[PDB]
Amino acid sequence: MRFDIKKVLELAEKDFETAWRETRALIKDKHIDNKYPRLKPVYGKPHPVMETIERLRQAYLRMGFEEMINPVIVDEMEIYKQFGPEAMAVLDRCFYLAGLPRPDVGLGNEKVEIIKNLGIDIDEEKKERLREVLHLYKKGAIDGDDLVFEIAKALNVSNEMGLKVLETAFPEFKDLKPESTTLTLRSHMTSGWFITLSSLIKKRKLPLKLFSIDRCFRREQREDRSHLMSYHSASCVVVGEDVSVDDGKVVAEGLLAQFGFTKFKFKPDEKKSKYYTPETQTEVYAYHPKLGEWIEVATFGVYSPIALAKYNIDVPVMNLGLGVERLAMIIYGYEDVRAMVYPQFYEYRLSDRDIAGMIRVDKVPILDEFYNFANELIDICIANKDKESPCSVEVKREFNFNGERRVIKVEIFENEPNKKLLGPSVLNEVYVYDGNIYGIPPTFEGVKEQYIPILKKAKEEGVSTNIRYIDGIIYKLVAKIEEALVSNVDEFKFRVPIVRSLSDINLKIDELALKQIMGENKVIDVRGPVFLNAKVEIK
Amino acid sequence: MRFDIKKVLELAEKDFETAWRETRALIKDKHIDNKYPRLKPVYGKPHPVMETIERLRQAYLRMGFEEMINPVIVDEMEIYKQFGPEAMAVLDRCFYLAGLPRPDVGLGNEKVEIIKNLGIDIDEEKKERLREVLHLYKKGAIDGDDLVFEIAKALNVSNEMGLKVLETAFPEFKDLKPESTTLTLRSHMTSGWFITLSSLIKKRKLPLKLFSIDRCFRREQREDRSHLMSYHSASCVVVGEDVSVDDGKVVAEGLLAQFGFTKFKFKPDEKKSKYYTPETQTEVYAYHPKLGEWIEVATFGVYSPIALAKYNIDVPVMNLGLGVERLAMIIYGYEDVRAMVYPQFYEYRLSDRDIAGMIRVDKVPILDEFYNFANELIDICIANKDKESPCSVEVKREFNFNGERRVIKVEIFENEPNKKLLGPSVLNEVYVYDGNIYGIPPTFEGVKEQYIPILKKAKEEGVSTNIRYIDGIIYKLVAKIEEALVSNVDEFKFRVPIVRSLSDINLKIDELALKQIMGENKVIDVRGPVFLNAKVEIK
Amino acid sequence: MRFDIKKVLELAEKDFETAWRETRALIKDKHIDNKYPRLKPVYGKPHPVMETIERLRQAYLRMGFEEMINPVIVDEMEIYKQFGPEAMAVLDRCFYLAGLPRPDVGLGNEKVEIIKNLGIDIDEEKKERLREVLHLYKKGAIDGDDLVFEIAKALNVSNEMGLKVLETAFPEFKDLKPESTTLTLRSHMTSGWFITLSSLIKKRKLPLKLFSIDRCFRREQREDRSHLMSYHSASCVVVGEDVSVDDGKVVAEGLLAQFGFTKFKFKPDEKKSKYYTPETQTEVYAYHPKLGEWIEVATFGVYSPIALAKYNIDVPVMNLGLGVERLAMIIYGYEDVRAMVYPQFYEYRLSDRDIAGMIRVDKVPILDEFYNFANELIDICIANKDKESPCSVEVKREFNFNGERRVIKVEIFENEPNKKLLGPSVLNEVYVYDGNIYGIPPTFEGVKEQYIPILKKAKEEGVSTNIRYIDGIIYKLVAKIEEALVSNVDEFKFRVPIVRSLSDINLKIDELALKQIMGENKVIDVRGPVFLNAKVEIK
Ligand SMILES: Nc1ncnc2c1ncn2[C@@H]1O[C@H](COP(=O)(O)OP(=O)(O)OP(=O)(O)O)[C@@H](O)[C@H]1O
Ligand SMILES: Nc1ncnc2c1ncn2[C@@H]1O[C@H](COP(=O)(O)OP(=O)(O)OP(=O)(O)O)[C@@H](O)[C@H]1O
Ligand SMILES: Nc1ncnc2c1ncn2[C@@H]1O[C@H](COP(=O)(O)OP(=O)(O)OP(=O)(O)O)[C@@H](O)[C@H]1O
Repeated sequence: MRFDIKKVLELAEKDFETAWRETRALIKDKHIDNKYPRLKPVYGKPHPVMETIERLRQAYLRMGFEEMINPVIVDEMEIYKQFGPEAMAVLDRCFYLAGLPRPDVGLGNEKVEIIKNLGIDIDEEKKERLREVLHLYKKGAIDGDDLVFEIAKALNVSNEMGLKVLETAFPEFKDLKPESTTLTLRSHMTSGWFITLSSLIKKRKLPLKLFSIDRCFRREQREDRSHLMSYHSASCVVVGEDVSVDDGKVVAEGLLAQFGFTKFKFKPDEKKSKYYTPETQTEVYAYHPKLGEWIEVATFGVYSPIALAKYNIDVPVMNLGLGVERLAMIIYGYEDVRAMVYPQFYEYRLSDRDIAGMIRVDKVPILDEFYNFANELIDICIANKDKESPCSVEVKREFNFNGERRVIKVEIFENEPNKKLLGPSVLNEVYVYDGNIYGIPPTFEGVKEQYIPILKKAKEEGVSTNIRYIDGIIYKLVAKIEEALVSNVDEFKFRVPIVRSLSDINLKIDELALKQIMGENKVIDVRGPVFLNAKVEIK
Repeated sequence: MRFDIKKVLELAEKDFETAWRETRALIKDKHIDNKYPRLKPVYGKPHPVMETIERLRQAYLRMGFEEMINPVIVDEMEIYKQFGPEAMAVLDRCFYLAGLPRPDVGLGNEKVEIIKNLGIDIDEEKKERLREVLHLYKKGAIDGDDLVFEIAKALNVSNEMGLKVLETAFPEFKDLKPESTTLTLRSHMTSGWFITLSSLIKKRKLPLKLFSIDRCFRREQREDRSHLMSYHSASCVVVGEDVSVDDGKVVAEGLLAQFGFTKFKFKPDEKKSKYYTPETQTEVYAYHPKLGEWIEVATFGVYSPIALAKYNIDVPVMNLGLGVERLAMIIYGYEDVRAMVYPQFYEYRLSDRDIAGMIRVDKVPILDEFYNFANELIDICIANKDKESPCSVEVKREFNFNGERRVIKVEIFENEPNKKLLGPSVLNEVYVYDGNIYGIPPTFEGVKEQYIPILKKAKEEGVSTNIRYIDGIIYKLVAKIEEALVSNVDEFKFRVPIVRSLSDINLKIDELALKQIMGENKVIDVRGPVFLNAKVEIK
Repeated sequence: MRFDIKKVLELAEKDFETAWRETRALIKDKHIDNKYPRLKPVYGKPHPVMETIERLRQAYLRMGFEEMINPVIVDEMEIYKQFGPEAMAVLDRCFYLAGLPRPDVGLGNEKVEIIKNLGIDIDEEKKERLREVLHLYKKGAIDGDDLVFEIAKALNVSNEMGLKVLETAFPEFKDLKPESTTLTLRSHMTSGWFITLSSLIKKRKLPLKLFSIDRCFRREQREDRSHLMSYHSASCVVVGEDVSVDDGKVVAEGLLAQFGFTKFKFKPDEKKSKYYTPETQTEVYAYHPKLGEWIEVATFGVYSPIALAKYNIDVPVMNLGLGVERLAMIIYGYEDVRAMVYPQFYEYRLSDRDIAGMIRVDKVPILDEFYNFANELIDICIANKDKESPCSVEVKREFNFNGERRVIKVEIFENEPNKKLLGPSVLNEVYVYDGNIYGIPPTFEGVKEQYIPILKKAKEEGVSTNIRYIDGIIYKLVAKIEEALVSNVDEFKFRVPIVRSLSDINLKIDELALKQIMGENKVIDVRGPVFLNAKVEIK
């Protein structure tokens, strides 16, 4: 359990130094299962696009901007107001919203028969209750969520039978086709900004500095290295009598400065979109190092007095919109938005450490007694690994299991002469380097010489499992002692000659790590002569 | 400018205390324009829904959850996979995505004539360049953004003439009607979670704890006190062999605990939506104090082995989705999501302080010389406000304007006997309380007695402008001296008898504050006898 | 073992509804150990003072202020520079810094003797090596950290014996007494601001807005509800040719506004500390609702031209310092800073939920087989609890343990007439309410009527363990079957007459929760007649 405070204090007062040294034994090492690097840290991991969104919220807030949420869904005529006649072309880029009608369907008599053939007992009453539920669904008074519930309730059947009725008796529901409206999703924040400002200016003291960082949707040819069907705009508007394009320049500098950028460039936007005053629509470029090229991070301009007029705004307004995903690409060094935004549809490679922590000890003794017995036994072997043969090393110990004592005589030996007790590889340690697994000896005596610079490099740069051959071997041995005791076996022999695989030293690897090791076509080279012979007797 | 370090140090070393007291004069008070409360703080203001989103990101991250972004747009068949046959009803709630076709239109000859009648010179070459631009637009190779540019480029005309051509020659663009697809917007995070997990499970080590806080869209009957067409889901999934509904209970407790909630309640969801294992769909309620009632903050459950199977997932998965806007309503005490999310479409009331800072001094002298002259003059009047009449107070001072000196004799007097120099109201101070503006005297001597408890309360609880009648009056007087000097006027009289309005003491109020003061039907009661007579001579 | 995707898809495709209902069995319930509320959420918990510090950094950053770190340690003469002669009094509140000298000690034969008697073999060489280590320590070239190491290294002894030599041969090290210096810890940020500003003004463009939120130290008579020896100042300075107190007023308003405060008060500071221009030192008050009284959150003023002059600053400077702990007290509703700041030295009460999650099931079967057997058995009893006596319920089941079959006949009975199989309390459920534990029946027939409103209240407001008597009872029974099999026992009887304690239904409570249950003088009332007789035979 825990340790004796009194005994520790007394031992320490007799002689502090001995006590400090000796008292280390009161601190147990962890179960082999849970030693580093098999012990992994757990922490929450943010998404780059969303951390960039928060950092942008704060870059705007720290410039005095007031945070807003604008309408997402806007009528097409809003886009005609802002873009003018150009909207008959620009509206190609916007998603229209469409939706299913309600079905007008009735009950009886063929349907009544279907429902009866389902095993349902229907009154006239039940038939009317359901006739009403269907009416209400036609008239829009019941949600789709709720229709299985209401049917079930109507006929007094199970929920699932409600669904059964729905799909069996009324399959014409499947013939509903979505019909489009005049409503669209905003393709940039502006489509909302006008609506928000039109209502807001008259109520507020100018100048206004507003911002919103929120989703926008474009209907594009395809998705790109730098384009998605849905993106995030880090948009703002500055409203005031004296506003000009320079305000956009200053907002772009202030946003980018806070992210570390010292160099960006402005460049006229050939499009000259009509919601912007002529010759004010400006592109902002920042440098993407991994791509080598300059990338468009933002766009700004001053709204056209014509659009502003159509929204009852009589004062100039500067707009700036920065694409969150672009900035994020630069920040985190991604070269493909699709792979940055949705990394789940791509691959998750395991590092040397990841793999080193997926290498586990197979059989280990379950009982504390024998686990410690194992550790001690390991240290014993490591102490006599060089005994000159013929050798033997006995360990007799008594274990008490309630009433009965059993005495375990584990003996590990070497009959044949001119040998040593254990062999050149018993202390080999399993490393992982560059996707490879190597069981490496502490010194390269007798190692083939092409191999040595590789193993030296893995031993230097790679990640260790901190498991030696001897460790897994002995845990296997003592686990076999436990196994023996519950199996009514009094004697057995156990031997590890030349080690050829992970299995041979009682280790295994998580299948996910194997799949990669193979897939990347790398090696698991665990090998060595480890001639360990043991006999155990259980009296 | 700035002050003399040497002179200050010397004055201080002669006698520290006198020096510390006297040296206060080296610190100028601010221009009356910029004194508190006319001086307002400026800081960025977060939006409650977005601060709640960040706090939720961190509540999830602090539980070890991994942040994700899921597809927003999903095919309808995804919903059939998750919801089963019920999707023929549930899909009513989802928005379908629709979009405009490209137009197939050609050039010539009537269009060629329109273009010519526009003032454009068209070659055969220009005609072919544009015929190609229109082809490419048909074939989807030119964006809507870019079409005015390309037309303009084709015909070598101005940008705007490009647009002119577009809308005049090809108005059939306006006849494009949006045609619907099979693509929908997700109505809750699950519709994305399945897609994400289906691809992600095989690549990753279980258990997984994922989360995303992102927009969802529902097609509802109407928007409510608690329902919007677009909302934010604070969703998560826990994936593992041993996952059960209890995981949802623990996620809901852990999310709500971090926000301060000590009391929430669970309740079965009658819907029993089919993407959830039977009898696991659970509602989470938390208490909204301003509304008095319990409100639904979240929903969770365990996905159905049938849906999981249709996505190649063979291990149970718990889903929880919390509505950000609901939680926000509880947190910030709003009772109407529409008013919380989009407060720009509602009203912005001005506090007592807001109004007190929108009360400005009208005329003030522009020249430093005369501004200080004014301040001194004010203090002079405040010193002789009780001189027994007949009174007079002269102030002769010489001002130098490059070459020429002028000597200003400002005299403020009181001819008639049994009076005092100034009158009972000269030190009245303008306060704002409960939407009202009151000019209040320092003591209630002679004040009508119904009024006294009101004015006492305004003076106690209200916000002061820190402007007294005498202040605005004298700034007006000296401003008139300046005015005089540039107007070639050597003499004038200036008098303030009984004060009746803000104007009478040289103040005015920002129109936005007036509009409210009137709208709320409150008063501006600035009144008092302040009999100040002055003559000024400029020699 | 996960579930069969193919079998599921096929079952679902035969009949979706049956399959949806039936596949619930593929979602295994959690081990009783890990069911809610024993399953707790785990998340990181911020400290109120530090969370307030961060929110304050952001309130300052959002006003355009530039964040700084100022010297913490400052010479006393700095304080004389700022405070003038008043510093001969003010310096009482400041901590002086002191430190102990290096010892001058030599070796020589009396010590050499001690070291030998310690068991250490000392050469002349070792003696000289250690003589140098002691020299270098006198001359300041060895850190205290490092001295035990160096000593050991010198004598070629263990680390611990290096320490032994140190404490045994040179115990005069203990006679070192701390000598004070002229260095002090800052008692407010100002003591650093001057230093910082003195260096910074010449290098920068005015106006400057700086802020720092960092520790300050005071020597107070004692610590208060509102005073600690060390506190955090959220300080700032505004530097510019035109600053006055009004800048302090807007900074205080802007700081407090962002925290939700609409209400604060200014009040002259009687002290008129000499580092502030006369009559500018201002106190800021905010309302602490729980304390009922107004509390001092901040102080501001304009530095004295004398102090600024002694630092070569020729331009006015407004300083404001808000005490973080005060603001935190208001925000989180603490009434005692010492208890808010250092809550570990105070008490941690367990909520009802906390205690309900510390009630554990004692004995539960280890083998999956018998665990499920147990659940099945529970449901069987719950199904036959009302069988009229004489009753019996047999459950014969055969279990396979590698080679051998064993057949377990569990028989649950009631021989005596006029009774039922189980008894009125068998389905009682354990609740926690207001610090009490109650085992409560689903219905109140036969309950003494004094008790009923209490138990009704606990059942409504309290927190359930979601464990019924029958649950723990049967888990105990089957656990005993397991014990039997391992113990070579083929028959036993098992009976639960009247329930009197938690132990009687195989439950126990965590020691920490009991300590409180007792300390707070509350009850653990679980009792009921639950007459369950069972016989078990193992063939
Ligand atoms: N599909 C998209 N994905 C991500 N970000 C986008 C997308 N479309 C536009 N943006 C962002 O919005 C801003 C304005 O878009 P704009 O159309 O002006 O330039 P573009 O990159 O040529 O886009 P398009 O392909 O629509 O012409 C850009 O700075 C970019 O940051
Ligand atoms: N229109 C909406 N606006 C805001 N939040 C919503 C909206 N619809 C659903 N939510 C959130 O998603 C969760 C699940 O919605 P669910 O449909 O299960 O319940 P509901 O409130 O009855 O919605 P509905 O009206 O669609 O039936 C709720 O906790 C709520 O937080
Ligand atoms: N010991 C302290 N603990 C916590 N905060 C303090 C302490 N001393 C001062 N503060 C903070 O610093 C500001 C200035 O302190 P000041 O000494 O002017 O007032 P005070 O509360 O009377 O302090 P004291 O009584 O220690 O002189 C206060 O607003 C308070 O917020």
